[PDB]
Amino acid sequence: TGYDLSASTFSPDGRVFQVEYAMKAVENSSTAIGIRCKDGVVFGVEKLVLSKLYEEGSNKRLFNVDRHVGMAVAGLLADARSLADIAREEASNFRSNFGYNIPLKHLADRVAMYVHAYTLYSAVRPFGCSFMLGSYSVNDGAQLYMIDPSGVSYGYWGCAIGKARQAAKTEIEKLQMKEMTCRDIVKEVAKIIYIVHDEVKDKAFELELSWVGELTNGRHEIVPKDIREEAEKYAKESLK
Amino acid sequence: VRLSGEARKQVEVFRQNLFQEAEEFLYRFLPQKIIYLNQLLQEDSLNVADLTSLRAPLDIPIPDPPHKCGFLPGNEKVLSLLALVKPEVWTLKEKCILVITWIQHLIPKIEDGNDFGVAIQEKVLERVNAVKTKVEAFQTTISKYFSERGDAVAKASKETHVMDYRALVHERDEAAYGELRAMVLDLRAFYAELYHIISSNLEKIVNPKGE
Amino acid sequence: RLSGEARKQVEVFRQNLFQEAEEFLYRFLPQKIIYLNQLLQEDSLNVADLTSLRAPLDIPIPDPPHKCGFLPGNEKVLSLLALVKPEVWTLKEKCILVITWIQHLIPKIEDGNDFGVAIQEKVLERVNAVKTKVEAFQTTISKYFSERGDAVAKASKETHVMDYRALVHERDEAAYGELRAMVLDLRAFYAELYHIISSNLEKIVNPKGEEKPSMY
Amino acid sequence: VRLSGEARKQVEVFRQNLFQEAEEFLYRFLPQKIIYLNQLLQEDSLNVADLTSLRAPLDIPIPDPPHKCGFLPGNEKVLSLLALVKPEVWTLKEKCILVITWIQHLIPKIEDGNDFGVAIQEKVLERVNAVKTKVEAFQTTISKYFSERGDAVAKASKETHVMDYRALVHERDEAAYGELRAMVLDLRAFYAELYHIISSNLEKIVNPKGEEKPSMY
Amino acid sequence: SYDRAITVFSPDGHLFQVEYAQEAVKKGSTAVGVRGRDIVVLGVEKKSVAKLQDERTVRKICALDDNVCMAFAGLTADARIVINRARVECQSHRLTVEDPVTVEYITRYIASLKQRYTQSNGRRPFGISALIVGFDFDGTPRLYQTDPSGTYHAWKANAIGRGAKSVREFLEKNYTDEAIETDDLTIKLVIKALLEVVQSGGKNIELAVMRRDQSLKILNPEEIEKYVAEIEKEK
Amino acid sequence: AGFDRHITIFSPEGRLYQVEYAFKAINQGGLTSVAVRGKDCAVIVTQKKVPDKLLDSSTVTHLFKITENIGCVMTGMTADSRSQVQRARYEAANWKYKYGYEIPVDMLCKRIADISQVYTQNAEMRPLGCCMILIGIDEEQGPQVYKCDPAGYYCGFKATAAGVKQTESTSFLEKKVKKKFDWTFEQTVETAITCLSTVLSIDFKPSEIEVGVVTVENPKFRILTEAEIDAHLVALAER
Amino acid sequence: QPEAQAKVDVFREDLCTKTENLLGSYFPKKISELDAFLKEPALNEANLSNLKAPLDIPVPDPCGPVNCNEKIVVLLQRLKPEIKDVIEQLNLVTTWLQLQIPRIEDGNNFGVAVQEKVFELMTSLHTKLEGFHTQISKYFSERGDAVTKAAKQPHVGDYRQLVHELDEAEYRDIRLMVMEIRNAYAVLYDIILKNFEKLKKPRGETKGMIY
Amino acid sequence: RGYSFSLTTFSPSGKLVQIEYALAAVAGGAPSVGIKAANGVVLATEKKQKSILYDERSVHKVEPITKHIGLVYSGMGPDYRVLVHRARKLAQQYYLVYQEPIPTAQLVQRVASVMQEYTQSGGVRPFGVSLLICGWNEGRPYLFQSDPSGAYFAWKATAMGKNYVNGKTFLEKRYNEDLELEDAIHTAILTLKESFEGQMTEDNIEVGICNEAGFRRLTPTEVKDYLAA
Amino acid sequence: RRYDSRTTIFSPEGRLYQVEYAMEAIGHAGTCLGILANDGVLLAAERRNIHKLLDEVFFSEKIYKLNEDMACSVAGITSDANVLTNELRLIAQRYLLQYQEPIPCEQLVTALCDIKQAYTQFGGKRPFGVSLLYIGWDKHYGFQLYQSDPSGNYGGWKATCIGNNSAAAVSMLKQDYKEGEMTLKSALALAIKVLNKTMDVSKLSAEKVEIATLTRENGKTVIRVLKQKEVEQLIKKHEEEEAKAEREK
Repeated sequence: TGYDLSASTFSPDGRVFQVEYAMKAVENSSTAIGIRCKDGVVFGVEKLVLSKLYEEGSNKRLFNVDRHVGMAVAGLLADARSLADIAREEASNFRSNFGYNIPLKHLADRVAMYVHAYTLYSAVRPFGCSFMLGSYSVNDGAQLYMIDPSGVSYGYWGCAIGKARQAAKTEIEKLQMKEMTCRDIVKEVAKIIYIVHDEVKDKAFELELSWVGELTNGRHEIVPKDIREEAEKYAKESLK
Repeated sequence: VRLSGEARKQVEVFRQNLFQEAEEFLYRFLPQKIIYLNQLLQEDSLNVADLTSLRAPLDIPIPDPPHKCGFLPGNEKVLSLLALVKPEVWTLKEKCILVITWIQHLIPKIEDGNDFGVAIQEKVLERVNAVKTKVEAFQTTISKYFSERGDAVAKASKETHVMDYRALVHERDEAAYGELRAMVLDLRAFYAELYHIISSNLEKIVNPKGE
Repeated sequence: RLSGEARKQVEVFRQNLFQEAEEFLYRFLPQKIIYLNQLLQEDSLNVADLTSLRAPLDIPIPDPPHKCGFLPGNEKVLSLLALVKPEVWTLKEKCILVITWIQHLIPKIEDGNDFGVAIQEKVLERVNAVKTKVEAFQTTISKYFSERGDAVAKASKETHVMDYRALVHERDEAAYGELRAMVLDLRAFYAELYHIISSNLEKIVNPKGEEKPSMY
Repeated sequence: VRLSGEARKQVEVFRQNLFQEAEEFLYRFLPQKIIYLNQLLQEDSLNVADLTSLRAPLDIPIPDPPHKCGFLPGNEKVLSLLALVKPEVWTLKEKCILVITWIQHLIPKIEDGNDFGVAIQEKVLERVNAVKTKVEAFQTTISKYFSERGDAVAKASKETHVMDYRALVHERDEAAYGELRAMVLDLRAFYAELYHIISSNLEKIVNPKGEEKPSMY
Repeated sequence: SYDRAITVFSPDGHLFQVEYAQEAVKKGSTAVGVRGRDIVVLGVEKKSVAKLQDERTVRKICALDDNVCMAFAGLTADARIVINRARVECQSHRLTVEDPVTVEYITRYIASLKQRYTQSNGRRPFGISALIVGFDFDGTPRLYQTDPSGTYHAWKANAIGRGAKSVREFLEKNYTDEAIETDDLTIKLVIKALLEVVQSGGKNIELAVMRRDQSLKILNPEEIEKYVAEIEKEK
Repeated sequence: AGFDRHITIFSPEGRLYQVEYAFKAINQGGLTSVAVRGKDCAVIVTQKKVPDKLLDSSTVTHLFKITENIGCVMTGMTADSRSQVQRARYEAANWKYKYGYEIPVDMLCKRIADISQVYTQNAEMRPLGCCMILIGIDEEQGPQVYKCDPAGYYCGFKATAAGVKQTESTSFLEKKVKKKFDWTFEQTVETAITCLSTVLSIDFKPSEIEVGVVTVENPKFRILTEAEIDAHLVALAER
Repeated sequence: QPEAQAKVDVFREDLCTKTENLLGSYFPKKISELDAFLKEPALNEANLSNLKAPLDIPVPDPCGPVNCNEKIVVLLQRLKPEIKDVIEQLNLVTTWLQLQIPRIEDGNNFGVAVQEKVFELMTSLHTKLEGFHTQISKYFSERGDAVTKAAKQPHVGDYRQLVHELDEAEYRDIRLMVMEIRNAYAVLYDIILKNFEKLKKPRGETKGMIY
Repeated sequence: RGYSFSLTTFSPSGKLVQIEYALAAVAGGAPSVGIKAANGVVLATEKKQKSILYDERSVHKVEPITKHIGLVYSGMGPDYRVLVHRARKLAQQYYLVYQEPIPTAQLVQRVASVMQEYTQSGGVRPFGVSLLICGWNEGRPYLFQSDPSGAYFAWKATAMGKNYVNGKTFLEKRYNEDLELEDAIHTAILTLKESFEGQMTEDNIEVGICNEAGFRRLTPTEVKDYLAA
Repeated sequence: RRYDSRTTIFSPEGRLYQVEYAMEAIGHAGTCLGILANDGVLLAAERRNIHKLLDEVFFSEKIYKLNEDMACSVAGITSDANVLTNELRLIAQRYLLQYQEPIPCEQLVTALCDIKQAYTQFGGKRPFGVSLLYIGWDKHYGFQLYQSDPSGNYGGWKATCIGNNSAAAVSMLKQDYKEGEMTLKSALALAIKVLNKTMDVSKLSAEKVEIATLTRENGKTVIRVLKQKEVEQLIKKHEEEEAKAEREK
């Protein structure tokens, strides 16, 4: 069956299988989750330490695509870094032309359309990355968006990507994020990541966290290490 | 071709009866056969632990070292197991024929494209034909048991000096018991596999070329 | 370096093959088609109830608890066989002729412009298929006598078994049916040979086609 | 590999003998054989029309309904025709072997491209191997005739009451005559087809890779 | 496998499409060239009149410029394109450097064009080989040959096209300083060489000469008849 | 075969099977949309299915506003739908810029459809696997309903459906127009909801459906609130 | 020569009319007739103990003439004409389809492929039906050989069982053959009816006139 | 084989088979009929709709390129509209350059040139549609056909689409050069009446006429009046 | 296996099979004929389209005028023919604009043949599946007839035929054509003869042929298409002459 070879093609039953094959790419990735609460959005990533040789604070999967928005990625890291460059360019162009910080919904739509361009044409493959975007602005509020390799974009109160998406999603489902505040949400994100991590298959992980919210005055930033250590100790204690 | 009214009625009733029988076989007879074969497997006769127990008595005089043969009956145990299994074998062959013709009638007019449905149909009927040829092989072995045991018993009676023919007769009975038990197991397996394939691919089998 | 004699010899063989092919194609095939149609119309091939062609077997039935006389073959089926057998051999001969004619028409092997050659190979495989079927029919004709002789000999040797007597009668019946089918398919084969050859004649005789403008 | 002068001489002798014999065969022997087989099938014996002329007596005593069988000869017509045919079929098999070896020695060194000439060589090899198998089939069926007829007459003598064995013996003779005339026709056709294919494609057969290139290398 | 694209190398590093174009050259009509001491003679066979065709339209020998001419064996349309391109290059070179083209310069240009078509897929090689003749500024005779591959080589004398192997063997045997001594001897040599491979002598050869400082002259059919008669008589 | 797998090549029967596969891609989504016209109003309804609780229900929508007085509902691939929606908005604004008046619904549908044609004729890109249904009010012609499909066919309609239950839904609607008496706004919305609910067997609740309307009184396309949808739904159940 | 084409065209017109009449009337009628025979009580028997035929062979502590199973013989006698008929009709339609094959041409090979597929199924049916015809012949020989073995060896018990089992197997095979001949008629009618346009007119009358 | 799929590949025996396949696509299209009367030319085609839900006024199969030219098609609907827009644009370019209405022959030449332009490139497919282009110029009627191949022909009367051969035979039986358009419209609806497989009504057909006045699509009431006979 | 695709691959033995397959196409075309005479040159063609419901609105279906001083007849794909004729007319008018003299016949043929060669050589485009005859008068070489093929190769012919039964036409012309002795009337009679021989129709309809003649009168070339009455008279004269030749035997 030559239908799956290219994305220009359609299956006889109406399915573009290259895109689904690209969606299978992110499942290879280690998990990443983002939770939205009243104050803001918290992101977390389970960054597996492949070797002791690799420096800490390397292979970062949490990027800052503008001062007021952050990006968390799962799937091919090369494609993800390129998509982050695209998103940064889109945000800068929006600021330059329209004179203010890009709305997250619009940014998600533009990067999603850029992604969707690739599924159509035969010359170029779909992206191999699924990524989450999150921002807080006093006008818009807390917003969390996820973009699949297809270019589908939606807003999620809580979201997970990667290998352990389903388990992470049920754990997130039993949380009541809407009432909660960010400084608790970091602890619960750590708990969920420690739960879904598989010690047997994955040797070790270093929890990589970020948030954006009013506590930052609407700037996405990496967690202060004291708060990281507190959340990690809480997660280890709860794990039992 | 000009279609007579009676001819149209005849073809329509055949198609109707075939499709009705296909639904009936798939949804009513087939699970009933699966449970029947389950309980038949659970029966004690078909799960005899010690195959030396069903070793039949072969009464032919040992020749005195340097008179006549009485009637030698066949092994009642394997004969009873044959009486049980053989109807199931021929029944599966018949139902396989029904499924094959049902699928073939569902095959649509040949057209250039949208052929994945007909590909699925061809795959399913290929598996069904494979099941049928295995079933025919079971029938061949069932026929072979009698002729082989008769040849072995006749050879032992004709040549009483050679004991290996008597050992061979006992081996034929043991192998027959094993083969018949395997036949019951794989008959159940074939019934279940037919249900699985047809139920899984039913939408394309009944409606291959889209709408 | 062909001798004049050698060149003349191969030339006459090629020309005779071509003339024989044309004669067969345009005269022999229609005549044999109508003749085989007449045979099918004939009552001998059109026997309805095969109990009629059943022939008596005079092996003595054994009494419940001496030598069988000359037991004849079935006159009807052996006469029908006498009718059909020459036609089968004739068709095999003519199909061999068609094969030879096509092979002589096959051109020098060259890359490209191979569609005519492909047509030639396709008609060649079809005629080879009918060759296979007619030689198979010859083998069936030959085996009938041997199997019926074995059957009647067995029936004589074991008078108690009547399954062998039924087998003799059944062999006669199957032979009659097979002979009618043989005549029918001989007609069909002649017609199919004519159809393929006549339809694809232009490419068969001239595969590569007319000489081109010669870009060189 | 290191070769002695004597070794090179022996190999070159085999090569030149094969080449000259192939040339002589296809140019001279093939036309002669074509006409010989043609006139042979034109001979009246091969064109016997009434097959009952061919059937020969089997002196099996018919059993009267309620002593021994004399020497039962082979069919003189069929055995004479076989005596004619057998040299031809064995000769054709020999010549096809020669053609096979000639083409195979002409096969060049294996190479990545310009393989169209060797493809032609392979195609003509396919054809000559096909006719080789066909003539082997002829060679086995001629023996099958004798074995089958002997078994048939033995059966007829053993079981006199069965007349089907007698009819079978006659039928074996008739089928043998038909097979023989088809055989000589096929032998002539094979000689002619060999001539045609080899003559048509001789240039690529003898020189598959072709003339030397300008050598851009 | 490796013969369908010009770009792809084969195992053992053979580019086979260019070889196939070099084979295409062999199909063409024969051409022969010889360097006399004061003459360069270029001879080409003529396929056939066909009796309803005008001979003037078909001419294998052509003059690129006053001092250079070529003959070709291979695809006629490709030859026409290459001839036109070389002619415009000749006039452009005269425009650029105020000097007449050298024979090696024009054969280099033609070779570079053929090479340019070989290197890139989406273009097929020019299926021609050419024999370029001219007299340089010093007055030395020059004969060069080109092929679809794009290599060029000077030849004292050469042939291209069908029967090139046979006629060049004959020419390797026959050619010597003695034969080049006379202009008539050079013309007779090339005529005999073409006679080695041609159906008929006078009818089927078109021949031309270039002298030291004269334009190309296509010899008249009567002159060719006289020369073949002289050649025929001597035998 | 091989006559599929490229849009350009024609079948031996001249059918272009690839676009026909793009039509199947619409049904692969498992959602249905219905549009029915009225004397003074046009409505679009479609299923709204939220796979996960975590998804923000506000963000997921198949109803988009091409311009102030035109609305669309997309059925098929979500990404291709959003892209076609963006192209439609660009076409509408560019029409206003060039020609000085709001684009007609028919011309918008025609522009989008001929774009789909350039997709189904050029090799490298694929037809967008989505279907559009546009509703608006034209002063001359009153309400309008139109549909684009992946092929480039753009015909207007009295009522239509798209998605998996298209044949059942158009069978239902065909009966209702045949017994034509009228359609006021309430009856229009009721007909749409009854069609969708009957063909799906859903017996909807307000969250499960999203409805958008245009009316000659209020020409602007508006997406009704859950309260308005429940108001219409309860009226259906009561009678 | 046009006279040869005239005669062959007369033959092909007769074939076309015969095949059209075959599909119109004979195939539906035969489907009806064969399902009627299938539902007849004789073909479906509850207990094969009734099917069992006596062996008058003596049993040990020259035999009277043993007889064929009259049940099997009557069933075979009604079956064999059906096999001959279906083979004849299959040969007719096969020849018709072969004659309709167009001149070989580079383009528009669709329609030739349709004929190829239908020809493939016709070939498969031919193979299976010829197998049935062979089976009917070999049944008598097998039963005869078994009873002769029993007579030679009265003591051997299972040769009696071999004879009885051959009879039962032939009965079940007879009913399966009736089923398969019915389904063969039906599937041939279905395929040819669905694809008749391309089968009769593969290339199509359309002429583009690009030239 | 490979000849089947490629559009820039001559098959053996020299056939551009993808174009023949496009003509097969045309043949599947709905019937269309064109009859050139002495005083006019009628274009007619069936506009059979899948359901009552379809609004007939929304789209038309018969379109005017200019005041005095109009055309009808059989084949692919989208391709028809691509070329109808291009035809209108070409006619307006002619009017800008020469300030005269374009002749029908010139317009069919230009649109056929476009259709040929598409066939050459591999990246594109041929237009799977054929047209009947009718016009009145220089006090004379015209009827033309333009195929997917890029070729054009001039027909007194012809039919395209389903059963086009049978329709053409019916026409050549019924055609008389002396016919006025009042009769010719009747003959055209009869030619379509051969091939509907349904009860034709005012909605199910679309018909247009050209004359000294120019092209027009006669209304549903008009075609009802003509259908009444 | 397959070295016949993409028109840019030399097959082993060095043959471009796409152009040969294109040359195969012209053989299907309606026969076209051209004969050269001392006083003029003519083009005659068989109107293969003989459908009853076709209108002869145009100047000619096969014959095209490229310039004041020359014309052409085309056999092959009609769309490629239209393209080539448009290119020819543009080339001629470009030469007239540049040099203010009429295009030489050989130069125009050579230019179009260069185009046709170019389409062979580059990958994407197919070769032009067309062969067309050119007739013209030029001051340098007088009356001239030229033929071209899909390969881009051209030649000058005294008389030639392209299309269906071109071999039969050429065989008939070889014996009949008298070098240096033809006049336009005799050439017209020869054209009718060879057309009757080649064309399958027993009687040349005089609506199934189109004949055009090129002559120089009063220092200006005139390209004229013989009207139906003229060709009717020609076929009547040929039928009478052939019958009288028959009657004598």
